[PDB]
Amino acid sequence: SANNPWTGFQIFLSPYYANEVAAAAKQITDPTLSSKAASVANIPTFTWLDSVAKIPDLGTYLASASALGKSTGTKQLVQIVIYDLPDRDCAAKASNGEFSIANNGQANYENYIDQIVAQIQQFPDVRVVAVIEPDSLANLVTNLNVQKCANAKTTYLASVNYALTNLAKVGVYMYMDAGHAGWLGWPANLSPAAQLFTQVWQNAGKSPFIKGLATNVANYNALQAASPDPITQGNPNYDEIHYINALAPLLQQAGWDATFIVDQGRSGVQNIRQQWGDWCNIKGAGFGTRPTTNTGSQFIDSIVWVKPGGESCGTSNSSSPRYDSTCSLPDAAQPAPEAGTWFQAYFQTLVSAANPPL
Ligand SMILES: *[C@@H]1O[C@H](CO)[C@@H](O[C@@H]2O[C@H](CO)[C@@H](O)[C@H](O)[C@H]2NC(C)=O)[C@H](O)[C@H]1NC(C)=O
Repeated sequence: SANNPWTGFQIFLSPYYANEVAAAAKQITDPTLSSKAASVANIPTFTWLDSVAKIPDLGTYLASASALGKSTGTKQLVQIVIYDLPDRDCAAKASNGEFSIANNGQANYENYIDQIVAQIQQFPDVRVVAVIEPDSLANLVTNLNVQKCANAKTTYLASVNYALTNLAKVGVYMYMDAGHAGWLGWPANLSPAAQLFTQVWQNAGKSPFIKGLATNVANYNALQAASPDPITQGNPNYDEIHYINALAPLLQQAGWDATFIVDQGRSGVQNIRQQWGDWCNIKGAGFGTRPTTNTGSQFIDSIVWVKPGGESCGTSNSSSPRYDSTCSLPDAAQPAPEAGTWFQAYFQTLVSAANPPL
C-alpha cells in the first residue's frame, strides 16, 4: 500500500540477539564460518515479548533506538512480537505461557499490554512494528475441537482485541499472526480465516494501524517455491505467496486493504520435513532470504525474520515439565534445550546452510 511501515526507517538491531550471535560465533571453530556467523548480528530480527519479564528490555530498546536515530540523523524502527496470551498455544502439547484463563488470565494480559503501551508512549520518535500473538487466532479457525482452544476462544478474541485497540492508541503498526500456507492456506480454510480476521479488525475499530497479517512466523515454508515441497500434497497453495495471493482479495472485499509480512528466517532450506505440521527445531534448516521490502508482491510489505534462528523451540527431553513430543520427532534436531534458550548446534547449521549464503 501507500504506507509501508519500513520505508524511510532504519531497523533497530536486537542487542539481545546480537549478544547471542556474538557468543555463538566465537564458539564456531572454522574461522570463515565464524565470521559469517558473526555478521548475523547485523540482520534485523523481531524481539519476542513472551513474558512480562521482557517488558523492561522493550523500554531499553526504544530508548536506545531513539538515541541512535539522533546520533545518526535517522528514524528508527523497533520490531516486537506480542506473545503472552492466557492459555497460550491452546492446541500444543505443552505451552510456556505464564498466564492462565483460570487465574485472572485476561486481566493479567491486559496489564501486560498496558505496561508495553506505557513504554511505547514515552518514545514517540521511534516507530514500532508488532506481530500480534503467533499460534493464537489460527487455532480458532481449524482447532475448535481442541477443548483447550474451544475454552480459550472468547479470551483469545478479547485479549487480541485489547492488544490491537490499545497499541493502536500509541501508533504501533500491527500484523496479526495468520499461520502459514499449510495451516490457513488450504483453500477450504481461506474463507473462515478471512471471516475471523475481518471480524477482529472490525471489533478493534478498523484502525489504519492494523496493517494486515504476518505469515510463516517461526516456520519454514518457502515464500515462492521452485517446486512444491512433498509435504504440501493436496494444497494448491504450497508456499506463502500462493496463500497470500488467495487470502488478500478476501480481506479486500470486506473493506480491509490488508498487507502482509512473511517470516523467512529459517526458510533457506526446503524439503526438510516429513509432515507439514512438524514445526519444532526442524533439522537442517538454513537462514533464508534476508529481510527486505523488495518482496515482489503488491500484498507483502516486507520479508522479515520474526523467529530468531538459534533459539530453541522446545526441549527434546521427555522428562522436562515443558516437553512437547513434537520436539523428539525424527525430523527434529536433537538433543534440544528448553524453548528460548540458545541451541548452538542448530545455529551453526543455520549459518552453514544459509541460502542465500551469508
Ligand atoms: C530432563 O528433564 C528432567 C526434569 O526436568 C531433568 O532431571 C532433573 O534435573 C534437575 C536439575 O538438574 C534435578 O534437580 C532433578 O533432580 C532432576 N530430576 C530427574 C528425574 O532426573 C533432567 O536433568 C533433564 N535432562 C537434560 C539433558 O536437560
